[PDB]
Amino acid sequence: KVFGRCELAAAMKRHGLDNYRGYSLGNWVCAAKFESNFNTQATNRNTDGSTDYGILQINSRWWCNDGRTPGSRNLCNIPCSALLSSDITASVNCAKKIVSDGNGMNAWVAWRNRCKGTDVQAWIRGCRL
Ligand SMILES: [Cl-]
Ligand SMILES: [Cl-]
Ligand code: NA
Repeated sequence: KVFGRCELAAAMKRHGLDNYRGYSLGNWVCAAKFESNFNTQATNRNTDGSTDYGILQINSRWWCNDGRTPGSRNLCNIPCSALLSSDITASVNCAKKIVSDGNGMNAWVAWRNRCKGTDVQAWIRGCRL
């Protein structure tokens, strides 16, 4: 599924991401835009052989099991394919654990490089929430 920008903002708000750990909704929409272009089916392989999954590009090195990242962990206790569903619940629940692990949203490179320090409220402008 390829979300509309306001559609995704509304789905994230319902799932408790607005203000989660102090990160307003615009930050999460911004990160999703640049990580996956709002596409739940996005996958990208990393140099170390791990893969990033889903609309927040969660990494199999630490967070999910894809059966092909030797020596990796599965801290979110999920198959990585659950991160590609049209239902964003599993991605959101796992992102909540990531952003709480001490490093906030700096875990998402695109957030650090393209959202941090910008007017992220622009990403939820005009949406009915
Ligand atoms: Cl915001
Ligand atoms: Cl980047
Ligand atoms: Na893993």
